[PDB]
Amino acid sequence: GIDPFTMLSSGDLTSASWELVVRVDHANGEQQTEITLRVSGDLHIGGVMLKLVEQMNIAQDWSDYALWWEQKRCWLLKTHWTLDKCGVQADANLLFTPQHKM
Repeated sequence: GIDPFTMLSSGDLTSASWELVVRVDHANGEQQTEITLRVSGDLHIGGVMLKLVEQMNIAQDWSDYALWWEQKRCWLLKTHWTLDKCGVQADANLLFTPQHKM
């Protein structure tokens, strides 16, 4: 037997990797950067956050950066959670903007 449907664990691996467009909204209002990362869903938010910074590679202080979900109006602060766990997939637009610390 052995089926990939029974309550996970022996079902889904990571084959489902979809490209997510993240629009980087720079907190200075200088420019927006459209970065496309192909994620496997099992990628946790914190990892995506790091990849954005690496993609632009800009010499400015990202005092406090995170993801802004446009279609839900919410800040991704569940970095310990995955994309699939949060519920954010390629069907949604994702904005990367610094919450600019306190």
